[PDB]
This record gives sequence, structure tokens and C-alpha cells, in this order.
Amino acid sequence: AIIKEFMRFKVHMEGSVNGHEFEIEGEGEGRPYEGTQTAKLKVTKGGPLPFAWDILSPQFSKAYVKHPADIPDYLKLSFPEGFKWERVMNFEDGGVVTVTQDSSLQDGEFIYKVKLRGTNFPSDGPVMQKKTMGWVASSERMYPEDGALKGESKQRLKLKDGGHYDAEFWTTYKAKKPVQLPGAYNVNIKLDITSHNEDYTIVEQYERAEGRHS
Repeated sequence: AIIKEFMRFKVHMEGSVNGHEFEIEGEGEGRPYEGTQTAKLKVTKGGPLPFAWDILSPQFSKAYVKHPADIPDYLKLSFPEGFKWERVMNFEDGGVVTVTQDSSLQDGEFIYKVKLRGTNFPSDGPVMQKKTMGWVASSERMYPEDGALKGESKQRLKLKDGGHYDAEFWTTYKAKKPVQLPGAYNVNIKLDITSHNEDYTIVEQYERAEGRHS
């Protein structure tokens, strides 16, 4: 009804990483009930970015998660009003990214507003040196708490030297109206950079996400 089988979205992000300010504008589309989506991002200020694109890619859409019938789809149920989320990403070398986001529905399209602050990344580290090569497939553990939906997950970036660069994600998702929260469950996530230009000022992403029982 409100969330149709094919849905587009528009996303604006403003942020700074190690003090470098930037903006990104993107448009996306996907199949909310099949858990698939793609997005085309364009850097509109601060380009080219002097840091790894990978730290931004997870911020560009949980209305597109395939849920079984016995797990309440809290975030789809939040619409048309929508929801907000806030995220902490702690990286193993001290790098930190904090994100806040608002999701609404306007004229049949999702509208995403993102604010992002990355700090304390070592100048020598893989993020500021652009040595990351995408996220390994991951699983986010979901659980209700204090009237919100929370998720935590261990994440891992592949590196150019064959190594890995690990992070811990904490996110809180809060609907703008009281709708039904699920029990605990797992969301399996595959996030891919499907194409990009040389300086990563134009990037395309694909994500598949599906809720499964713990």
C-alpha cells in the first residue's frame, strides 16, 4: 500500500572526515520486499574526497530489508511518517564515525537526510590512505530496547595489501510513531560498490539485506 514493491529514494549527505567537509547527493531504487536496492551517488562538494569511500557506503536504507512474515517490519511500518537513526562506527585504529539520519516519504519517494562526522583517523591508516576494498558480508544483530530498534554488528573492510580492517557498528532506529517492535533477529547484509570513476566522485552501490531468525 504505502510501501510499494518498487520504490525510489533520494539521499543528501553532509559531513566531514578528519575535518574535510563534503556533500553528496544521490538517487536510488529497489524492491523493499525483496531486500534489494541500488544507488548512484555523486560528490557535490569537497570532491575528490581525501578518504576511503567505504566508510560512507553503509549510510546511503533499512526500509529495503526482506523480512519473514513472523518478524514485524518495524521500519516499513513507520511510514509514511518514517523514522530516524543514529550510528556509531568504532574502527580498530581509533577512527570514529558518528552518523544521524532522517527517513521520510514524500510524493511516493523515500527522502534520506544524512549527517556524518568522522574523526581521529590516523593520517597513515587505510581510511585516509584510501586502501580499503569494500565490506565483507556481515550480519547485524537486532533487538528492541527502550521503545526503539537497536542493531549491533562486527564489520570488516578488505584491504589492498590483502589484510583486513575491523570496526564495530552500533545503531539505534526509532520510528516517528509508535509501531510494533520485533523480537531479536539477524539481518544478513551484502554491500557492494558496483562501479565508480577514478577519484570516487561518482559511485554506484548495490545492497541485499534479509532478516533471518537468530
